[PDB]
Amino acid sequence: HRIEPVCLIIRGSPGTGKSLATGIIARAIADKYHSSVYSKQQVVTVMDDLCDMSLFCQMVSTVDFIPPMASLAEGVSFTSKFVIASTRFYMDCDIEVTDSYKTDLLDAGRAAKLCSENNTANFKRCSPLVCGKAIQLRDRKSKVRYSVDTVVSELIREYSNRSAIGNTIEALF
Amino acid sequence: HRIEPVCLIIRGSPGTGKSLATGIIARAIADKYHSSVYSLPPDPHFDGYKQQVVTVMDDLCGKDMSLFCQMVSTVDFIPPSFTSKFVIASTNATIRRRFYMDCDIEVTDSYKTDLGRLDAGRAAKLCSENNTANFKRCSPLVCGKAIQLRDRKSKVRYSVDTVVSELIREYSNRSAIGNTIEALF
Amino acid sequence: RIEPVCLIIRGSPGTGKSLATGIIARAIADKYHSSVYSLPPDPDHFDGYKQQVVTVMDDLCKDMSLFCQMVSTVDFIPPMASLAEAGVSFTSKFVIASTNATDSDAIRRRFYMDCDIEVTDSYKTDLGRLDAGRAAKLCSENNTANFKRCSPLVCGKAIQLRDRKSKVRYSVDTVVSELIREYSNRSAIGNTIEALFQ
Amino acid sequence: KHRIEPVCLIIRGSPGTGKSLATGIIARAIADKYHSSVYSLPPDPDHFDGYKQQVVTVMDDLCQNPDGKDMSLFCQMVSTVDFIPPMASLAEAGVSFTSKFVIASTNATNIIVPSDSDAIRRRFYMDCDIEVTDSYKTDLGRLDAGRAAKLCSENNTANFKRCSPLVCGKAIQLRDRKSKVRYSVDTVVSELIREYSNRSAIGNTIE
Amino acid sequence: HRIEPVCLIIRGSPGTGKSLATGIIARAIADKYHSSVYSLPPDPDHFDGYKQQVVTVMDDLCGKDMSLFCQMVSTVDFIPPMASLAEAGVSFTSKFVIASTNATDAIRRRFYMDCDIEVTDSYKTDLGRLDAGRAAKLCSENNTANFKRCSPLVCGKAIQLRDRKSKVRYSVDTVVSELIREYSNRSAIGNTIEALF
Amino acid sequence: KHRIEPVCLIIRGSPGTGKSLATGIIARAIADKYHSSVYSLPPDPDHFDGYKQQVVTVMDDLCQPDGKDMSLFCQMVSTVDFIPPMASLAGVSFTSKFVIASTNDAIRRRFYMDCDIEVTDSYKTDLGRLDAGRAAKLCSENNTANFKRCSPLVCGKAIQLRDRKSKVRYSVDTVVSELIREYSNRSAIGNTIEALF
Ligand SMILES: [Zn+2]
Ligand SMILES: [Zn+2]
Ligand SMILES: [Zn+2]
Ligand SMILES: [Zn+2]
Ligand SMILES: [Zn+2]
Ligand SMILES: [Zn+2]
Repeated sequence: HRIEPVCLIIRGSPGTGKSLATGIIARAIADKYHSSVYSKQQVVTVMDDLCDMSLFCQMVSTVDFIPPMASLAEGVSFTSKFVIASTRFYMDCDIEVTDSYKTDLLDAGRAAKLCSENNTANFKRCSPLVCGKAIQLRDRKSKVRYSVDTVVSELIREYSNRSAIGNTIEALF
Repeated sequence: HRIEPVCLIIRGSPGTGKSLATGIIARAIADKYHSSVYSLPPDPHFDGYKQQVVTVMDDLCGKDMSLFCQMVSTVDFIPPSFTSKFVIASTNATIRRRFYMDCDIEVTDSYKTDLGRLDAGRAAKLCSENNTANFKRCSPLVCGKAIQLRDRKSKVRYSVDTVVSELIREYSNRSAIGNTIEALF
Repeated sequence: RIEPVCLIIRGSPGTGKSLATGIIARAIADKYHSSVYSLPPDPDHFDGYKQQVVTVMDDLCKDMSLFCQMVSTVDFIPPMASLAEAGVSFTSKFVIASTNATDSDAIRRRFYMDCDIEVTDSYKTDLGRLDAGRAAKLCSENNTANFKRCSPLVCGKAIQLRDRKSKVRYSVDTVVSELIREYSNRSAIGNTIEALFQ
Repeated sequence: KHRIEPVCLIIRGSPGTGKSLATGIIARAIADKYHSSVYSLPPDPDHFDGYKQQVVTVMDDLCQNPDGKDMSLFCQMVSTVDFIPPMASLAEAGVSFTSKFVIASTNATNIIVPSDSDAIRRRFYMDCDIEVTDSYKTDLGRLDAGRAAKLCSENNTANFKRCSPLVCGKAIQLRDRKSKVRYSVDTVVSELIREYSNRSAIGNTIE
Repeated sequence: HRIEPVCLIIRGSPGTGKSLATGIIARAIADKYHSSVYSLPPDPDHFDGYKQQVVTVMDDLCGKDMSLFCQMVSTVDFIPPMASLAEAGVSFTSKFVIASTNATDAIRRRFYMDCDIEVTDSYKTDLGRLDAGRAAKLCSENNTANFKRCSPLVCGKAIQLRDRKSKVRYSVDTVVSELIREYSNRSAIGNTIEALF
Repeated sequence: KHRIEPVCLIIRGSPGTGKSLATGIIARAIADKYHSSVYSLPPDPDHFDGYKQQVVTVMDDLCQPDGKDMSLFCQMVSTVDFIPPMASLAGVSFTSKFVIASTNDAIRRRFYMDCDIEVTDSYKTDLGRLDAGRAAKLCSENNTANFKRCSPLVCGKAIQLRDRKSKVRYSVDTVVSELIREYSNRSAIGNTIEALF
């Protein structure tokens, strides 16, 4: 059977543009792993607007899982290393828009620009959406804040330790 | 309905290593496809059948093969459904449209016993080198040193590894286009 | 017998020319409640041929000596590999074949329809070939005469054929209508003649 | 009354991968270095008619499938022991086999070693798979001989008067199964020549 | 050395056309290469007149003939006997050898094709012979690959040729097309090799 | 030892009249018929590198001046053998069956046709030159003799070629049909003599 997939769910109110986070997050994870995002044995699968829970609980597990397809059968057991959800959770995070980057009533127009400096970890270029300047993440069963860049740093680190240990443990048996 | 699974039947005498061959063959094919291997009993119900990519039919001996003509069929099956892509079987010393390959297993004199059977103890002990496609290390069973499969039609002798690679290619052949075709019907 | 109606589909590798013959044979076999016999490349025997309505000859290039025999009104008794199924006559109503990029008249006649496969630019991958994976995606809508569910392969979105003589454009669905129609009209002629003499 | 074992190359490959071109060219070049010629053994050989002690004998399609007559012939040619091969006509009967090199080819996966396996594989000095590169690949995944034959503009070889993609590696390579090292026609010639120059230096330093 | 020439043999009883087939086959082939035919006499002794013609013919091959035949169809230089000191010296470099012989080890290996010749029933004379006059009479339609006018001798209506290993049938026209194909192969191969050295 | 003179076509136009679209497509259609390809000479050329005896060779911008192009041209279009320059020391006699050239005594006798290009005013920009973006939209119908699919370039809708010597207008597809007819006629000539005898 399989390593449990590391998974990040993003809780927030509409207009926070959470899909802008799970998108930026998944892409940046599928690149490191030279892959794409699924929304064919992809690395990351994005599950946006999660109310679904029987289908989730069957992805994020250690069992072997075969998901339904429209086409009959067709080599496809679910193997995605990461699951990013927006609404088993390695991380469980609240979305927070800095008041500065809020519209009259999130202001993506302003929140998406290129800061002069590029001090990122996982992005070829920097922005307020990844520098933490415009948007932050807080685990709720741990009181740590993240930027888009540092949450993707965490999730790659955690998958790596889980794989090393989880792989040599299964060898024991 | 389905693409008829590729099937190999390994014919051999006793002491020839039939179920070492079939064992290893189906298990390497599984490992490629992130699946496992259902061991059908000799004189076979289908308890434990959990849509494994491969199922091994040992000591084919008729009760047995009226069930085989259903497993290796293009139509569907609900065994006392069956979606395994591969069937590896083995029979006595001495329908066939279903056998994609039909191999006589054969032991090299070097790994023969004094009583003229395979020397599995030694044959099982690993070789240092790996000129192999489907295994992370080989033994004289995978490499043709101890165990070889001679196609009955071709009359040619192959190693287990190369006959593996051929069962995977002949299914990738069926699989490419034929999958979306039925998806349409 | 009634000369089977033949479609040859000419296309370079990658334009998806055996998706076409595959779907076309399968769709004509269903309409006629049969199946499809696929005749292997460089055929020596016809071993699974139990009188399916459609036989497919992919990658036809010993090929045209055969091809000449199947697509005619003369009696063909193909060679079998097992005696247990020998002696039967070749009676498929349709022969769908595909071949390479581009006596000679001896064949040209056999083709009721001689088509080129085209790949729409929208479904053309980087390397100038069919976008195989995208084109299988079912369509929301099914405006087809012959299929239970539509797809860019069936209706005209990914691939289309074009008769070389007539220049008509066709989709997999429309070409199916065109082959069936022709057989209906051949069967209709031949029937009324054998109705006057049985 | 015996001799230095000929340095032997076997080339394994699917048909239509340049296998017989490669044997052709390696033989001819090696033959050029030693100012001799190529004797080509026929398939399923019965008799060596035409074998005039050429430095290289080529043995294409070793072990076509019939009955193993080929591996017994090959074990006699590639040995230290004297060998007087049969001939159809009496006009050239009695000549000893004295090729310094023997180049053979066969299919990709067939096992030609019958029985006494470990001693046979020793005779092969190099036991190579033939691979076409993917630019020179063509539909059906086989070699496009026409293009692979256009003369290269450069000649970096060690052994050829002129160079084409069959010679320098651009179109066809060989990989030594045991060493996993990739070679072109040009560099496996140099290896074969170095190994023979090696065996002659020994024999004569010991005698 | 030289490319072994591709060789065809036409086994047939007398008056089954066997000698017309070799002449027609050899002439057409020689025409395609812009050359002529050198025809060995029966019970050949010498090669007088041989000027390295693309094709040489050998009829009633019955061993003087054999030992002789076996050196023509080879890789190894064969300078054949002359009866005129002025001619002698020439090596044998013909690209094809066409031969015929009587009704019924290592030789069989040198025949690139080996054929029984067949007179079709229609054209059999009153007693199991070729009706040469009528078979020579020309055809109105011309579907041959290698003659500018057609005739039963060439398209397969009069005489046919049956290969004894492949059991395949040929007309004079088609066997001329196999042979030209089979030299083109060898030609092409040994060509790129020679170009390189 | 000498060659059927290739048939030539020159397309005299101001630049921006799809002069280049015209020669490009014309050359490809002809080469696709003869199962070959097209060798494009750079304008004001010096070497023929890449020449492999493509059936069609193209000669963009003829007389751009100083006689460079024209001595090259008179040699390509002739009966006398021709060995063009190579800049890579790379058998390359010039043997192309057609020469399509575009520009801006014994010379004007080698032209088979000698044509002005002409946009039709339905497809003229406000600034005077071919609206390429519209002219390359595929036509739905295909009445052409030499194409898989039709375009106002192929077709005569957007681009036309008028012979100066005779006053016949042409489309890409019908000039293609005339040029082929001419070439096959010149190779008929050997076959038509042989017919009368
Ligand atoms: Zn920033
Ligand atoms: Zn091994
Ligand atoms: Zn559709
Ligand atoms: Zn090179
Ligand atoms: Zn005739
Ligand atoms: Zn048009």
